[PDB]
Amino acid sequence: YHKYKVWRRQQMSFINKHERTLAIDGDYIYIVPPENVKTKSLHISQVVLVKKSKRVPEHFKIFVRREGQDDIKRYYFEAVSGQECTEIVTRLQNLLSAYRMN
Amino acid sequence: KYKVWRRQQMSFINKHERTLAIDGDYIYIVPVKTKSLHISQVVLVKKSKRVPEHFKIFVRREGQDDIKRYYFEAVSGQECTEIVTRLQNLLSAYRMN
Repeated sequence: YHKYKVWRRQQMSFINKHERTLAIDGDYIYIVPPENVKTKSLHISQVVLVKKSKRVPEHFKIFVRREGQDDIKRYYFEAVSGQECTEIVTRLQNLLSAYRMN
Repeated sequence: KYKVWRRQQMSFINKHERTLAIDGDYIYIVPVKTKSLHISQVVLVKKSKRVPEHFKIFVRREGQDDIKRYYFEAVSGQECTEIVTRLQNLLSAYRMN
């Protein structure tokens, strides 16, 4: 009559949202947590893609290459609002167009 | 300066304690509410090749319903093997005897 002690294993998956500030300074983009992770300082030359989500108006992503790095870092964000999303993506798309013209 | 939220997908395994008991052709998994299986409902029971304490049991309620997949962790690789063996023996005697 041995009953065995066992654990059922259940995959959980969820999406955490961590507050940042995103600042655009000329061709630099600074992605800054308030006060533990480090601030990210990107140059427009590093951005390979920047896109407002088609499903969720408030979502956008910025993909980034760096010089000694194999992979693309893929940074997904949610803006405070659909309108702030479109502003941030447009401003970055225009900086990237301008930079790439050269 | 815009206020934005970095979205980060996080994934992990939640482990829920149960007891597993076998009585004749029935399997009881209890901590939720008690779950009872007949051996005819079991499609497959397999020990992990990577993690010796892990096993899984696949189940079909009725007829040709979609298979449901349950994953479990035992106290030890020995006890995982013992559970897997006992349930395989039962399923085999059911299919053949």
